[PDB]
Order: sequence, then C-alpha cells, then structure tokens
Amino acid sequence: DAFSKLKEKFMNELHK
Amino acid sequence: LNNIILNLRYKDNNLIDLSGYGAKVEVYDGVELNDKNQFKLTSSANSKIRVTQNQNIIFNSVFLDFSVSFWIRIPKYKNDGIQNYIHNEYTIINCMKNNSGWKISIRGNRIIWTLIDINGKTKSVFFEYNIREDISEYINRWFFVTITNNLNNAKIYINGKLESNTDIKDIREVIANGEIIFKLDGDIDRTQFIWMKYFSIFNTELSQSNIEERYKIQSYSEYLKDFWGNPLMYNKEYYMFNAGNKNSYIKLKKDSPVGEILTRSKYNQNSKYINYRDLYIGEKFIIRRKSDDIVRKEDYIYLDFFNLNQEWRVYTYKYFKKEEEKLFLAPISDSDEFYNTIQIKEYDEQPTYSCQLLFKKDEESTDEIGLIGIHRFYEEYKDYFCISKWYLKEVKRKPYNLKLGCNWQFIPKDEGWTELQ
Repeated sequence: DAFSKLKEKFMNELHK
Repeated sequence: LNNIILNLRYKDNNLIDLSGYGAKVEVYDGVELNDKNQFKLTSSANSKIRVTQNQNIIFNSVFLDFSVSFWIRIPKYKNDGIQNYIHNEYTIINCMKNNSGWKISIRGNRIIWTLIDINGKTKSVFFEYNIREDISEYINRWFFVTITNNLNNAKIYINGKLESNTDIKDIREVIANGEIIFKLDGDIDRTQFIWMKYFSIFNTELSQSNIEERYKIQSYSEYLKDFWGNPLMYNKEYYMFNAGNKNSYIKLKKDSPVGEILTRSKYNQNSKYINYRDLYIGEKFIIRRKSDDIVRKEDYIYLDFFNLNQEWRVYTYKYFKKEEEKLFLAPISDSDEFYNTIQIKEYDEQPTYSCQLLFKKDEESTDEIGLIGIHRFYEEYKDYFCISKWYLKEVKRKPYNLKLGCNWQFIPKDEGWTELQ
C-alpha cells in the first residue's frame, strides 16, 4: 500500500 | 479590579455593565456579539451600541484622572485600497456632551485617543504599528489597549507596555460622563469592521503595574489560541507559522514523504507604503482529537494535513539516534514503527499565541521523544520539518525563549487578512 511504499522513500531520507 | 466605573461584559445573550453602577446598554441589531465576550462593529448604520452612564454617582473631576481599557482586532488594509486605509480617519467610540469629552479614532494602522475640554482645547495621543513588517504582531491580531489620563499626561499602553505619552497640562475640565457611542463613523468602505472585547472605564489613572497585571489575567485561558488570538479549534484548516523561523513554511517535498521548508513569498507589487509575507501558504493542516471543538493545553492530538482531498498524518520514526530527524508525512496508518501521538503544550508563562507539539509513545507513557521544530540538515544545507530532542532541555530554561523553532502558531483563513494579487 501507499504507506509502506512511502516508508521506503523515508528510509532513504533518514540516510539508512 | 478596583476603581471600575464601567465594565461591559457578555451575559445571557446580551452586553451588560457589571461595574455595579448599572449604566444602560443598548446593543443595536447590527452588532455581532458572542460568549467569548467579542463584539463586532460593521459599516451598517444599525451596528452600534449606546451606553448611558449613571449621571449621579459618576462625576466629572476638575482635573483628568481616568483610564480606558479594551482589546481590539483591526483588519489588514486591502491591497487595492492602501491609500484610503492610510488617509481615512474614522471614529469607533465617541463620548461627548456640550462639545467636550473623549473619543477613540482609527486611521489605517494608527489608533488615536482625543480629549476636548470645556474651553474647546484638544489634545491627542496615538499608537501606530508598522505596515512594512514581514510578520506583524498587531495587524488583524487581538491586542490589548489601555489609555490613562491625569492632569499631566495621556498615555497609551499596548499589551502592558507604555508606547505613547502626550503632555496634557494645558487641558482643564473634560466632560466624560456623556453617552458612549460605539460605532464606525467617517469615510469607510462597506467592508470595514472592528472587533473589540472587555471594554472598561476606571475613575483613576491606572499604573503600568496594574495594566500589566490586567493584561495577564485577561490573556489567560485553558484553551490554546490561533495566530489571530482566537481559540484554537479541532477540525479546522490551519496553515503553520514558526516563531523562530518567521519567514519559513512547510511543504510536502515532491515524491518524498517529508516536509521541506521554503521561504515565504511577499507582497509582489512595488508599492513602497506596505510590505508583508504571505500567510495562506504551505500545507493545510488540521488538528484531530486522539480520544466542544476547542483545543486545551495537555490534549492528545493527531497533527494531520490535506494532500489534495486525502487526509495525511505527521509521524516520527520510532528509531532515531541523532539529536534531530525529519518527520514522516504519510497516509493515516496503524503501523507500530512510528509514533503518531502528539501532546500540544504551552510552556510559556507569559501571554503568547505560540504552542509546542511534544511527541509521546502513548497517552500514559511518561517518556518524552521530542518537540516538533525546524532543523538544517547537511546532505547541500537544507531545512526540514523535524523532531528534536534538543528542545526538551531548552523549554525548561526561564524565562521562556519566544524564538525557539519549537514555537508554532496556527493560521486559519480570516476575513480580516486578504493577500490575493
């Protein structure tokens, strides 16, 4: 779903 | 407290004098009145209040010794009517008898107090706020006014502090127990209005000390306030302002579920009479209850916003080692890898419209994750909507730091602030 796909983008943003 | 000879207060759908002197108060049909003690004077001819002071007990003294206090909210100039705003003076309160007395007057960004004595001698004092500030503390925002008069000085206090002082040692007897007419009077657009609350008269010259106390008492509420000074509400679209980053606003970064920070656009014409930063910009946020629609200190909330018509939410990631991290902006979800619960706070002990947003594990967890703020991330240097542990220590330091980036204000659309171009 949208949430888990956005979470993946957020992980890049976190620098993880 | 003491020395109060008129005290106009809301009661049972009406405005009454609670001083004990029983002035007669006639509110005409065109005055909008609410139980937040707010009333609105419009351009309509029936938008007025007539107060008849008790002539017996109240007395005109040989020398001036009296004070007037109230809160007021004055709308922003219209961009297409700047010159009319600057030039056109209109009376809002008039109290004359036999061509002597006092009035409160407005000319655009200036509030004016005027005395006329029995010999026809006049003196004025005024307070004028700047109309070129990026962000104004005064324009279309509730503030507190007190005017004091003795045999030597007419003074205006704004929000407890002395702003203006006129020498009035040439003024003799002023007749101050005439009818008080609350009404917009002069050359005003159809659209002009004024809001007022807690209008009061005193039969002494109030001290700065007495005024500062009154400011704090009348400032107090269990509820939080919006940017304009009205009660903060659940289920209402608000833009977000940062008191430590006045010119910065939050926008969802493109194809990335974080809030980048951008610089506020300003008034785009050359007109060298006014300047302002746009307020109706950035994401439209909305506060939801976790568990009336008035937000109180210590309430648990969701901070949400509209991504087109979808309602999204503001989260912090459960794992973060650094002192500061970007918030996650994304659909409403149960996921247990993110905290979604915020406690809205008021750490300031002085009157403020700012609040703070404290992330917690749950409604009963004593532990504190951090406060929402803005931080400059080095990747390029670039500012993001963030959570920070650093504020947790700062917020305890007295006096409370007004300019911390954890200080937020909520801006709803208001008819007294227009910025279309």
